[PDB]
Amino acid sequence: DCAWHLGELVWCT
Amino acid sequence: DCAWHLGELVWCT
Amino acid sequence: LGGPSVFLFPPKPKDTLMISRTPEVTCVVVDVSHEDPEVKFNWYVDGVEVHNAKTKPREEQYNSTYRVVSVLTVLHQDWLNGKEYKCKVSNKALPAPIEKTISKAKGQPREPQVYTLPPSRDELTKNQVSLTCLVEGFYPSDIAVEWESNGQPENNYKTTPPVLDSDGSFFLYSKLTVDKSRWQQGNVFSCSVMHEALHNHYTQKSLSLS
Amino acid sequence: GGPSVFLFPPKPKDTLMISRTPEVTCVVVDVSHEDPEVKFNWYVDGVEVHNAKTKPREEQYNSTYRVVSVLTVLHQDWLNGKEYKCKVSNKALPAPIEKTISKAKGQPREPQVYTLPPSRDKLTKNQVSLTCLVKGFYPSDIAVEWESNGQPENNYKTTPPVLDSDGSFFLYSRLTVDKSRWQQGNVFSCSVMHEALHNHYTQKSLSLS
Ligand SMILES: *[C@@H]1O[C@H](CO[C@@H]2O[C@@H](C)[C@@H](O)[C@@H](O)[C@@H]2O)[C@@H](O[C@@H]2O[C@H](CO)[C@@H](O[C@@H]3O[C@H](CO[C@H]4O[C@H](CO)[C@@H](O)[C@H](O)[C@@H]4O[C@@H]4O[C@H](CO)[C@@H](O)[C@H](O)[C@H]4NC(C)=O)[C@@H](O)[C@H](O[C@H]4O[C@H](CO)[C@@H](O)[C@H](O)[C@@H]4O)[C@@H]3O)[C@H](O)[C@H]2NC(C)=O)[C@H](O)[C@H]1NC(C)=O
Ligand SMILES: *[C@@H]1O[C@H](CO[C@@H]2O[C@@H](C)[C@@H](O)[C@@H](O)[C@@H]2O)[C@@H](O[C@@H]2O[C@H](CO)[C@@H](O[C@@H]3O[C@H](CO[C@H]4O[C@H](CO)[C@@H](O)[C@H](O)[C@@H]4O[C@@H]4O[C@H](CO)[C@@H](O)[C@H](O)[C@H]4NC(C)=O)[C@@H](O)[C@H](O[C@H]4O[C@H](CO)[C@@H](O)[C@H](O)[C@@H]4O)[C@@H]3O)[C@H](O)[C@H]2NC(C)=O)[C@H](O)[C@H]1NC(C)=O
Repeated sequence: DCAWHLGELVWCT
Repeated sequence: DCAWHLGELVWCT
Repeated sequence: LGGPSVFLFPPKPKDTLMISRTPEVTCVVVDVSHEDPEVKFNWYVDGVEVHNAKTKPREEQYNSTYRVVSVLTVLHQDWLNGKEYKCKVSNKALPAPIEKTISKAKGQPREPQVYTLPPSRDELTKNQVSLTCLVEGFYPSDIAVEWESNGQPENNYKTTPPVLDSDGSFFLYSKLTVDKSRWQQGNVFSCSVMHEALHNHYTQKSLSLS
Repeated sequence: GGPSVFLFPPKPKDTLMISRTPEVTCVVVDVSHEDPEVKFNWYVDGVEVHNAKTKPREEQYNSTYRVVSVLTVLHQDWLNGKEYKCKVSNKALPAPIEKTISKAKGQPREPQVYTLPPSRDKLTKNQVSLTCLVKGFYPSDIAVEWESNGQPENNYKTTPPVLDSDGSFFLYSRLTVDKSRWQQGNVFSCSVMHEALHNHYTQKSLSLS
């Protein structure tokens, strides 16, 4: 899964 | 009136 | 050396706020040489020379210098009114005397708004809980924040330094950590705050399980 | 003496977002007009690296220059704890100055994020305070922000990290909102970025009932 912050990519596992 | 902190006098008005 | 250096310290906020305490201004002189250990202190309160300071015992620092200290007792009201305390240090190793000044931060004092916030529901599954005390809208930043329960001080807390708010005042948060069982027992914990702008320089806000 | 060296880490948000590029910065101050030539040697765990770039030279207006080398780091390399070393050489230095930076050592710890609503006494004013407690995290490198309905809420102040009695850190973020916004049932989220969180991110929300 991926984490997004205000439409910007944070990180994926 | 007076204000006390852990039995110690703080101040009076 | 390059001659002595002077550091001038204000009284402890709790000492200026409690009538049962004695506040003091401290003039510290470092890099005092063994060849010229003699230090002359001149003290001024709003330019008016005062003669009641006391010199603390001379201390050897073990780097071939001495630490010479003069302490001036201040009146609570004088410090809170904004009087400037000046320390003038004279020594043979200084080309001219060093003068340093201290006083309370200028600006209209503002009363702190004290709010106790209970632990979040998500934290009520942990061994310990966090009790928060939000202290906001105060001026100057000089404050004392403590915690008690059942008339006894609760010492397992950490207070954040004051943060400058967008309106020119300050805020901080104090966090008390307690075992969850102690919160579940219905024990009442209080947040005591000391500030010049509070009625009688004191306020206490409580919280318990609801 | 001669020049002075300051070596800076990447910005926490840059090491935590794959969409950002972190960098280590080696700042040289008090570089003289007579000897402006500065030699930079960079090391990542003692291994010399050759891809740093020198920033344009700046005159400081105190008769000195500010010479800067920037080294781009890999996100995982910084987060793994690699040491970045900057070796500065200049004619005015008796011997080269070597400075080091790396992430703070210690087992990283996951932050516990708790949003705390305003007090009953706070609800009789023009604006209310929404709190975000971030605790039990290690190292202190973190990014804390606020949003509402997909838009950033910029009227906040975050306390610096405080060292807790268990060796971890805590901080509080305070968002100030108009009382009516809160009373109307609007959702306010506290976003937190930290290496020890799943995908370096967590968001916690807060609303009235
Ligand atoms: C010889 O030895 C002295 C050191 O004493 C000890 O022994 C040596 C050998 C070592 O073991 C030391 O680690 C040890 O300290 C040196 O004296 C120090 O000089 C420096 C300046 O060169 C002083 O620094 C200044 O400190 C101010 C704050 O000082 C308070 O806090 C210190 C701890 O953080 C504490 O050590 C001090 O005692 C002092 O404590 C306060 O005292 C008052 C009155 O007693 C109390 O009311 C308060 O509660 C105390 N507060 C606390 C926190 O307890 C800074 O304000 C100041 O900074 C400002 O100025 C500088 C310079 O302009 C700026 O860079 C800076 O940004 C800022 O604007 C400054 O850092 C230091 O305090 C001295 N230490 C002592 C104990 O006096 C001699 O220098 C050394 N000589 C040589 C040649 O080596
Ligand atoms: C000539 O001029 C130089 C340039 O200064 C500017 O111009 C002069 C004329 C004046 O107008 C100045 O006011 C103006 O700033 C001077 O350089 C300065 O030298 C001193 C040392 O003597 C440096 O101090 C060190 O600063 C570190 C932190 O520095 C960051 O933050 C500063 C603001 O807070 C900022 O100005 C700096 O640029 C720097 O910024 C970071 O840069 C990186 C990379 O670019 C970024 O990624 C970060 O995001 C930036 N962060 C911020 C906050 O912006 C301190 O860490 C360091 O302290 C430590 O070491 C000292 C000494 O050991 C300890 O006392 C201390 O306790 C601590 O451990 C130190 O204070 C200063 O940064 C220099 N300024 C610049 C712009 O480089 C020269 O001094 C001057 N020469 C002479 C002879 O006059």
